[PDB]
Amino acid sequence: PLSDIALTGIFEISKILTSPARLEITLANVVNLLQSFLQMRNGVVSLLADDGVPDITVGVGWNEGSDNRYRARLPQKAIDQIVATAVPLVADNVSAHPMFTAADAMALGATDEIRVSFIGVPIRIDSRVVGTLSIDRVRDGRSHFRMDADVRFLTMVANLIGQTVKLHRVVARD
Amino acid sequence: PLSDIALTGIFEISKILTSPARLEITLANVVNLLQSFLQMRNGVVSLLADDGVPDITVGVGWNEGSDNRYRARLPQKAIDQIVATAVPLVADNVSAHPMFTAADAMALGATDEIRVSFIGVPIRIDSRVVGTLSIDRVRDGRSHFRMDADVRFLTMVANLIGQTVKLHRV
Repeated sequence: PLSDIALTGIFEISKILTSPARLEITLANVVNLLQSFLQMRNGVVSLLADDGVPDITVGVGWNEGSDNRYRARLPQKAIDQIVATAVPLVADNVSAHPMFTAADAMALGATDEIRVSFIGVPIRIDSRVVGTLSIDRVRDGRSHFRMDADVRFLTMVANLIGQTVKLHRVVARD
Repeated sequence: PLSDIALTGIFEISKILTSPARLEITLANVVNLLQSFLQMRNGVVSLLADDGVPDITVGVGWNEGSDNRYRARLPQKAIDQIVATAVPLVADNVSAHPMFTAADAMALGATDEIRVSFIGVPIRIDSRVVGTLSIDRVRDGRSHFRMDADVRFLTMVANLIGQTVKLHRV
């Protein structure tokens, strides 16, 4: 059952967020889990300073100082929309979508032959949007992953990540 | 269908935990949801200060100042066990569980006819148990499978509560 696997995934994610470790290590383990467990590929936690300048960017396999490698994979128009609107964004086919340039689709693995869907949700801290959590899926003869379920699940993960981020920011700032 | 309901519950719990509010208001909304939505009844959050102080106790239907009434319901020895052990305590039958006095069992509603199950779970912050999350009910014949699933669910909720509590304390 997809719900059984998703219940185990959020159970494991809850453990990860409570384990004391460097924020980037926590966020890395989370998106690693979204991929290996729920087949959500290229999961990226993008965090921004208050002036919209990148703070940290971490995706699957993050090592120290690799932030740019993951930021070079984000479709900035779509991410800008999510940040500016505080509403999730979905594209069934990023190769044929207004908010995705030719470069956006290439970076996300999309071609004229391979249909790639994008799903991004906002990360919020006290009504302010501080970043994005985004994934993509390749539409082949995989399971029938409903985009609305992904949006719900990622919105839940984003909420918890925002608390983890506020925790780290409150700590460092004192 | 079991996991769908739980998924919705943890989804809603996540929004409650991340909505700005009084700490006590947050914890009361969580246990209110656990009871009304997931039928995990009589939920109590008890947080210890570093000297072991009770410091905050909030259960279903909490009103300002009512902490001591919820703590009166909790079997302190079992709480002592969970804190030192960082492991769930499942008291399938509190009248026969060795960590429960007769007074502890009766306070949970146990009688010579009625019987009561108790499940307690550690709330950890930085490898240290700062409190417990517990539920209780009239005993039923749940499968060991769903008993474990309920324990897994409350462990998850307690993990997230700990993150919320640490945030409030800093």
